[PDB]
Amino acid sequence: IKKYKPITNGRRNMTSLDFAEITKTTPEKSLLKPLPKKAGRNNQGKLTVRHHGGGHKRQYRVIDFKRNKDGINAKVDSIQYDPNRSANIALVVYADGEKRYIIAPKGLEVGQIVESGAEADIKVGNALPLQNIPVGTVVHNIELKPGKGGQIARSAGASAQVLGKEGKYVLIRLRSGEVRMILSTCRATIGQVGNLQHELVNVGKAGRSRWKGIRPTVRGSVMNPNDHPHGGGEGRAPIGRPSPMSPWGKPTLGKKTRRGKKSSDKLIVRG
Amino acid sequence: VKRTYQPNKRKHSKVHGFRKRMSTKNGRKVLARRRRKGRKVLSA
RNA sequence: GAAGGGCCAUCGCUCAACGGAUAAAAGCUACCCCGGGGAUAACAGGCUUAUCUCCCCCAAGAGUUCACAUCGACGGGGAGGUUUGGCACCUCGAUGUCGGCUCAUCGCAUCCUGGGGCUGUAGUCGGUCCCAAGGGUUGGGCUGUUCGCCCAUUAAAGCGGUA
RNA sequence: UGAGUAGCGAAAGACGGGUGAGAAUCCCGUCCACCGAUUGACUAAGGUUUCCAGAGGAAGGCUCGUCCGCUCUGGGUUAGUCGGGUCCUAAGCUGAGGCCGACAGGCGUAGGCGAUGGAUAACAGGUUGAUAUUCCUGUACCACCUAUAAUCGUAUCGAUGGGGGGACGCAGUAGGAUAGGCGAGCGUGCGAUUGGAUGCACGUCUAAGCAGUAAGGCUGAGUAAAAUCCGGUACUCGGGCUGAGCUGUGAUGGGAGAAGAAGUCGUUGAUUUCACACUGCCGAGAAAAGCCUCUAGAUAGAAUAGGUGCCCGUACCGCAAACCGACACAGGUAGUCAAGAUGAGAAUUCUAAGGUGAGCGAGCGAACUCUCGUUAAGGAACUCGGCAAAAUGACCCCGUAACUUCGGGAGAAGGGGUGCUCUUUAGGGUUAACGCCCAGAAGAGCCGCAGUGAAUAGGCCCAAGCGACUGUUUAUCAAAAACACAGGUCUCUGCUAAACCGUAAGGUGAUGUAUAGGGGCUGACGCCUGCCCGUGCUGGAAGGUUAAGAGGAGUGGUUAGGCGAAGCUACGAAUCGAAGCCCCAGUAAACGGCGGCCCCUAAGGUAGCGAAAUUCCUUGUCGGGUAAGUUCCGACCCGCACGAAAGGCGUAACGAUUUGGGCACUGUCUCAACGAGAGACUCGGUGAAAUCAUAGUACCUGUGAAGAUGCAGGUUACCCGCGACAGGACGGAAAGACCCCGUGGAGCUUUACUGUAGCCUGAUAUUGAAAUUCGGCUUUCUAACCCGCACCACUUAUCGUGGUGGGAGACAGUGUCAAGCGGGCAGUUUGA
RNA sequence: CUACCCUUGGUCAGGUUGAAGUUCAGGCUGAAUGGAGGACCGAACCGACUUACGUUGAAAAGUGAGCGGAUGAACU
Ligand SMILES: [Mg+2]
Ligand SMILES: [Mg+2]
Ligand SMILES: [Mg+2]
Ligand SMILES: [Mg+2]
Ligand SMILES: [Mg+2]
Ligand SMILES: [Mg+2]
Ligand SMILES: [Mg+2]
Ligand SMILES: [Mg+2]
Ligand SMILES: [Mg+2]
Ligand SMILES: [Mg+2]
Ligand SMILES: [Mg+2]
Ligand SMILES: [Mg+2]
Ligand SMILES: [Mg+2]
Ligand SMILES: [Mg+2]
Ligand SMILES: [Mg+2]
Ligand SMILES: [Mg+2]
Ligand SMILES: [Mg+2]
Ligand SMILES: [Mg+2]
Ligand SMILES: [Mg+2]
Ligand SMILES: [Mg+2]
Ligand SMILES: [Mg+2]
Ligand SMILES: [Mg+2]
Ligand SMILES: [Mg+2]
Ligand SMILES: [Mg+2]
Ligand SMILES: [Mg+2]
Ligand SMILES: [Mg+2]
Ligand SMILES: [Mg+2]
Ligand SMILES: [Mg+2]
Ligand SMILES: [Mg+2]
Ligand SMILES: [Mg+2]
Ligand SMILES: [Mg+2]
Ligand SMILES: [Mn+2]
Ligand SMILES: [Mn+2]
Ligand SMILES: [Mn+2]
Ligand SMILES: [Mn+2]
Ligand SMILES: [Mn+2]
Ligand SMILES: [Mn+2]
Ligand SMILES: [Mn+2]
Ligand SMILES: [Mn+2]
Ligand SMILES: [Mn+2]
Ligand SMILES: [Mn+2]
Ligand SMILES: [Mn+2]
Ligand SMILES: [Mn+2]
Ligand SMILES: [Mn+2]
Ligand SMILES: [Mn+2]
Ligand SMILES: [Mn+2]
Ligand SMILES: [Mn+2]
Ligand SMILES: [Mn+2]
Ligand SMILES: [Mn+2]
Ligand SMILES: [Mn+2]
Ligand SMILES: [Mn+2]
Ligand SMILES: [Mn+2]
Ligand SMILES: [Mn+2]
Ligand SMILES: [Mn+2]
Ligand SMILES: [Mn+2]
Ligand SMILES: [Mn+2]
Ligand SMILES: [Mn+2]
Ligand SMILES: [Mn+2]
Ligand SMILES: [Mn+2]
Ligand SMILES: [Mn+2]
Ligand SMILES: [Mn+2]
Ligand SMILES: [Mn+2]
Ligand SMILES: [Mn+2]
Ligand SMILES: [Mn+2]
Ligand SMILES: [Mn+2]
Ligand SMILES: [Mn+2]
Ligand SMILES: [Mn+2]
Ligand SMILES: [Mn+2]
Ligand SMILES: [Mn+2]
Ligand SMILES: [Mn+2]
Ligand SMILES: [Mn+2]
Ligand SMILES: [Mn+2]
Ligand SMILES: [Mn+2]
Ligand SMILES: [Mn+2]
Ligand SMILES: [Mn+2]
Ligand SMILES: [Mn+2]
Ligand SMILES: [Mn+2]
Ligand SMILES: [Mn+2]
Ligand SMILES: [Mn+2]
Ligand SMILES: [Mn+2]
Ligand SMILES: [Mn+2]
Ligand SMILES: [Mn+2]
Ligand SMILES: [Mn+2]
Ligand SMILES: [Mn+2]
Ligand SMILES: [Mn+2]
Ligand SMILES: [Mn+2]
Ligand SMILES: [Mn+2]
Ligand SMILES: [Mn+2]
Ligand SMILES: [Mn+2]
Ligand SMILES: [Mn+2]
Ligand SMILES: [Mn+2]
Ligand SMILES: [Mn+2]
Ligand SMILES: [Mn+2]
Ligand SMILES: [Mn+2]
Ligand SMILES: [Mn+2]
Ligand SMILES: [Mn+2]
Ligand SMILES: [Mn+2]
Ligand SMILES: [Mn+2]
Ligand SMILES: [Mn+2]
Ligand SMILES: [Mn+2]
Ligand SMILES: [Mn+2]
Ligand SMILES: [Mn+2]
Ligand SMILES: [Mn+2]
Ligand SMILES: [Mn+2]
Ligand SMILES: [Mn+2]
Ligand SMILES: [Mn+2]
Ligand SMILES: [Mn+2]
Ligand SMILES: [Mn+2]
Ligand SMILES: [Mn+2]
Ligand SMILES: [Mn+2]
Ligand SMILES: [Mn+2]
Ligand SMILES: [Mn+2]
Ligand SMILES: [Mn+2]
Ligand SMILES: [Mn+2]
Ligand SMILES: [Mn+2]
Ligand SMILES: [Mn+2]
Ligand SMILES: [Mn+2]
Ligand SMILES: [Mn+2]
Ligand SMILES: [Mn+2]
Ligand SMILES: [Mn+2]
Ligand SMILES: [Mn+2]
Ligand SMILES: [Mn+2]
Ligand SMILES: [Mn+2]
Ligand SMILES: [Mn+2]
Ligand SMILES: [Mn+2]
Ligand SMILES: [Mn+2]
Ligand SMILES: [Mn+2]
Ligand SMILES: [Mn+2]
Ligand SMILES: [Mn+2]
Ligand SMILES: [Mn+2]
Ligand SMILES: [Mn+2]
Ligand SMILES: [Mn+2]
Ligand SMILES: [Mn+2]
Ligand SMILES: [Mn+2]
Ligand SMILES: [Mn+2]
Ligand SMILES: [Mn+2]
Ligand SMILES: [Mn+2]
Ligand SMILES: [Mn+2]
Ligand SMILES: [Mn+2]
Ligand SMILES: [Mn+2]
Ligand SMILES: [Mn+2]
Ligand SMILES: [Mn+2]
Ligand SMILES: [Mn+2]
Ligand SMILES: [Mn+2]
Repeated sequence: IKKYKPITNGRRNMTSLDFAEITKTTPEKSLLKPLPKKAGRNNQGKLTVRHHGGGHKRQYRVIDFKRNKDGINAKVDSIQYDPNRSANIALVVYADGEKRYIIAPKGLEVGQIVESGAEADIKVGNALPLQNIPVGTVVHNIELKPGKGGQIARSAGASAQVLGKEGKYVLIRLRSGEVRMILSTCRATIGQVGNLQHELVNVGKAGRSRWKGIRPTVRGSVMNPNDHPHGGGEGRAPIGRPSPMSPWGKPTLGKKTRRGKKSSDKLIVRG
Repeated sequence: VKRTYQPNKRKHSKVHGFRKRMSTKNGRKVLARRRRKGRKVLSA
């Protein structure tokens, strides 16, 4: 991590990431980038759930999320960065000669022709379903359904070692600490992902946060009663009612939001 | 000072035009009652 | 036939805000709004004068002696209308509000100056009463302050009325 | 009526000559002044005839009018190549079918429409009273067509289809050119004010098409994602491809100056223009066509001189008298060009180009008000408060404190210099070492009161409170101590995620996936964050308590034959009956907690601060500063009533913050004075308004609805203006905003009442097969049902619709009914 | 008009400070290079702190003089 010296205030404790691993290729591949128009509000135009908006133009680099190829080997030619995915990606160069975008797991190498198929090399890399693979192996991009390409683990760090296996659907631990039985025979990429240093980033300057999608968020204790349960009161004032609350009523420092009579109830125990 | 109303031909004939009028049921309701009134000016 | 009514007898109310609005009912508004009232408050005026300020009557006492130089307990009688009030009589289709600045004007229960009686007045100073309203009656520190304390002067650093 | 009153909307005009019935005001003229990073030039938005000419003067023009953006008559806008359409797409809009829906209609796949962006073929000159890259003189390109072929053959054209371009952010450095700038052959002229033979202007030539161009970026042949010789991908073999500012040539005659009836040089400076080029940074920077290609499929054959090329806009205003502001309105309005001197500059002053003298004037030189200038001695004494004003100011040089997060504080504070001339001679660049630039260093003089001689350009220091900071806010009485902020922590959320829009579909979140995303609270950073389990939340459920529904004992009415069977009928508890609630625990960066002597609730304030933005008594006590200090600062502690995420205590830096103290300054003040201008004032023109029961409208003591121009009784006063001042007319303006009242309104709150959107749970249809304890509890399987996943088709489409394979499966989902939660939302009550 | 917002464009004379990195001399200091920043001074531009004037205004929120920001949470 870069640690900026206070040339000035607000820069007083910035910690932009030490982008040493960004290494190969700043530009990133032209084939993989379409338009990425941004919006803070839902259709109808009304501002559905948004304490955010604004911010710089983003690429829309396309992840090859499925890892859907079989038996081919690929170069992993470049380590080029991605904004929206938080963790920077790597660019696999497939043997067919078409190239594809992988998320980039910790370990990392300029060249390793790993994975992409049912044949199972359990040594980092990708591929390999749930029916295969050893108990306790660390794994990145997990699937929620067969064929859907996976979506469970991702982000800037990643984990969820294959905590045991049994039945028609092998069990796994997750980064939240929930232990869920995801269905067996679904692809699960090997290894932890990305910047273990990412959580340590400190924005420092106000509005570098506004360079991102973030924009300022006014508290409930201020404002006026027509605008919020916490609103009103001459002078600075406490919460008032028992149980602190969100706008739109509804208590917000205790009650569990999980849906009743969910389909997901059969899978998983604890969290 | 800046005042209310800064004129715009396109913006005026959008929103207020005969086309935008007939585009909606209510715009038709409007044209209906203006013709019932006998307006010469109808709906520019 | 019955279900239901009527009539006669009676029971079910701190319906107690007790002639009992409903079987069933608390608060905030200085973000405020409309209809009204001088029928009704806050300012000033007016009436009043408990309070207030001033003035007396009586004279136990104080003052070595002597009530009445000076001071005056308990009680008693009044004046003034500057205070806090009481009353709600003018004003709610508006009678602008503290202090300061500016400009003043009047009363006398006189702070200074002028004239006097008494003195527990030797003299130079004083104290207290009497006549007297012509003129005079300071700059600063602090506080929005009026008040008030202080610094330094001065013949003196007056008290009130005038929305 | 007020009243011939207020006003006539920011400026410099003078004269002569015209015109005319009539000129301060129209036209011509000379001089003058004003703008000149703009009051100039050009254009988009908007305006639509205001544009031009000749006439006119009623009304409009804040005066005048012979004049006009006014009236009449007449007339004005010319494109193959400029902007736009016959090209392209973004946000967004529309959306065949389709998914949803009381109706109306909402959403949305195609696909369309859509510039503010992408591609797009000409330029210089001349000319009119109004147009010109549009007319015409010259020179030129683009596309098409028709006429020839040197060169092919069941070469040429290649797609709605892939590929490659197009194709991109921000900052910074140089460097290459180019415009423009500045000085010394070219036309003219040579001074009557003492002097001199130098005085003034200009010094250019377009696209197109020939030539090159080091500033820029990059290596070549064999083979193998649905149809490919192109793309991609990998093994062998040591300087030219793509762009390109600009220059040279040709275009070559056109442009040109003074006037008296033909000119193109050289030198020097040099960008804001010519590159997202290069370099660096992270917050990782649109699309689609035109263009180059390669296949699938098409097709007999593809330099020269004639021709063909459409619709729309084009006038004029455009920082303005033509646009938005009711006005010919001191305001608002995107972009482009933008010269000299001086300068760091687009700052400052004066000027170019070029524009204007602002649509009432003449006098006078009272008060008073405004805008300026000066001021003896004093220097904050003024004041709520140094409000206002004065002071500081540029460059070169020295010299700079506590503190500190080591960056800062800092331009700290503060001291010296500055003009002109003449010598010497040492850096720079450009060049044939000439001169041209810019610009120092040392020495001697000269002048003034004063040398950044005008203009323009920081006052500063000490200490306190709040807030870390840059930032945000009440358009139009509050810019702050309020909001935000990075950081902290808490909670929820496993992914058709929560959480939000909507009845839904559909969609945000988010082409995101717990280092993420929603909500609460705090507010950099530093040192820390204590004590206590009714409400809430979370978990537990042994027992109590609870709805529809299941269940039927038994009850009553009728009559087949008082007793009274059936039948149909009203009505029915025992039992079974979920979530909640009662009880149990856990949780305080969840809501929220401080009694009494000379006794108790669940626990009774640790650290730190303290008479605070918190302290009533109170100007507390002591000390600091002052001659004097209700303020201020430092302590003290019986803290009326500080206190640890409504955070506690410090904190460098920062502040148009609140407060206290100084240096310097001064009309703030002692105490006011004079001067310039505008208005006021006299005259000519023009000519409003609020208000107004009729008025011939005195004072004093009194009276009275309890404060009188108008009543009583006195006192005083000839009739009529003008300039002034504000005591009064309970002066004008607003049916008082406080107060109260009305069985008024509205916004807001909650354990006020009654409800309701939604959410949780139960029975019951949808809703089937099969396995034991007596249909009920729990399990297994598929034909119902479900997919916000896989390949398949309709189909060059993530929508749907069918398929098939998976997954989940009688659960869910919806429907009817039921019971809880429910200021999220509604209607209201809240006495006299 | 105003508030956010999506798509696409445009504008910000000049002067100052000198972050990382790099480059040489020590067992993290001086020098050159370099060009960081809701950095400093100050026009355009955006804003409205104080004050005077204006109050039947030139103006139904302005004007003069100062004042804040001005490479950014910028202005439009
Ligand atoms: Mg930074
Ligand atoms: Mg916030
Ligand atoms: Mg509050
Ligand atoms: Mg009454
Ligand atoms: Mg009185
Ligand atoms: Mg007197
Ligand atoms: Mg005026
Ligand atoms: Mg004549
Ligand atoms: Mg065109
Ligand atoms: Mg046509
Ligand atoms: Mg659509
Ligand atoms: Mg229909
Ligand atoms: Mg013009
Ligand atoms: Mg005018
Ligand atoms: Mg003066
Ligand atoms: Mg103040
Ligand atoms: Mg000054
Ligand atoms: Mg310095
Ligand atoms: Mg302190
Ligand atoms: Mg204090
Ligand atoms: Mg979505
Ligand atoms: Mg404090
Ligand atoms: Mg106090
Ligand atoms: Mg507190
Ligand atoms: Mg503190
Ligand atoms: Mg005058
Ligand atoms: Mg005048
Ligand atoms: Mg008067
Ligand atoms: Mg009000
Ligand atoms: Mg109510
Ligand atoms: Mg500053
Ligand atoms: Mn950052
Ligand atoms: Mn508030
Ligand atoms: Mn509320
Ligand atoms: Mn509250
Ligand atoms: Mn409070
Ligand atoms: Mn009966
Ligand atoms: Mn009664
Ligand atoms: Mn009642
Ligand atoms: Mn308030
Ligand atoms: Mn009212
Ligand atoms: Mn009365
Ligand atoms: Mn009274
Ligand atoms: Mn009165
Ligand atoms: Mn009396
Ligand atoms: Mn008495
Ligand atoms: Mn009364
Ligand atoms: Mn009475
Ligand atoms: Mn009245
Ligand atoms: Mn009045
Ligand atoms: Mn007397
Ligand atoms: Mn006297
Ligand atoms: Mn007096
Ligand atoms: Mn007159
Ligand atoms: Mn006149
Ligand atoms: Mn008059
Ligand atoms: Mn007058
Ligand atoms: Mn006048
Ligand atoms: Mn004028
Ligand atoms: Mn005439
Ligand atoms: Mn002239
Ligand atoms: Mn000038
Ligand atoms: Mn137009
Ligand atoms: Mn004309
Ligand atoms: Mn006339
Ligand atoms: Mn006229
Ligand atoms: Mn032509
Ligand atoms: Mn349809
Ligand atoms: Mn365009
Ligand atoms: Mn274009
Ligand atoms: Mn013209
Ligand atoms: Mn031309
Ligand atoms: Mn920068
Ligand atoms: Mn010559
Ligand atoms: Mn001469
Ligand atoms: Mn001579
Ligand atoms: Mn034109
Ligand atoms: Mn104007
Ligand atoms: Mn503007
Ligand atoms: Mn402009
Ligand atoms: Mn210039
Ligand atoms: Mn210069
Ligand atoms: Mn200038
Ligand atoms: Mn000129
Ligand atoms: Mn005067
Ligand atoms: Mn006056
Ligand atoms: Mn005036
Ligand atoms: Mn001076
Ligand atoms: Mn003086
Ligand atoms: Mn002096
Ligand atoms: Mn002094
Ligand atoms: Mn002096
Ligand atoms: Mn003072
Ligand atoms: Mn004083
Ligand atoms: Mn104060
Ligand atoms: Mn000041
Ligand atoms: Mn200095
Ligand atoms: Mn000197
Ligand atoms: Mn001298
Ligand atoms: Mn702040
Ligand atoms: Mn600020
Ligand atoms: Mn604002
Ligand atoms: Mn305001
Ligand atoms: Mn949905
Ligand atoms: Mn807070
Ligand atoms: Mn039942
Ligand atoms: Mn029976
Ligand atoms: Mn706590
Ligand atoms: Mn406590
Ligand atoms: Mn003082
Ligand atoms: Mn003291
Ligand atoms: Mn203190
Ligand atoms: Mn707390
Ligand atoms: Mn705080
Ligand atoms: Mn002082
Ligand atoms: Mn004058
Ligand atoms: Mn009238
Ligand atoms: Mn009348
Ligand atoms: Mn008279
Ligand atoms: Mn009477
Ligand atoms: Mn009386
Ligand atoms: Mn009287
Ligand atoms: Mn009287
Ligand atoms: Mn008069
Ligand atoms: Mn009055
Ligand atoms: Mn009223
Ligand atoms: Mn009251
Ligand atoms: Mn009321
Ligand atoms: Mn509750
Ligand atoms: Mn069910
Ligand atoms: Mn399907
Ligand atoms: Mn219900
Ligand atoms: Mn309820
Ligand atoms: Mn309510
Ligand atoms: Mn009602
Ligand atoms: Mn009452
Ligand atoms: Mn610059
Ligand atoms: Mn800055
Ligand atoms: Mn202003
Ligand atoms: Mn303000
Ligand atoms: Mn200004
Ligand atoms: Mn400024
Ligand atoms: Mn600045
Ligand atoms: Mn923008």
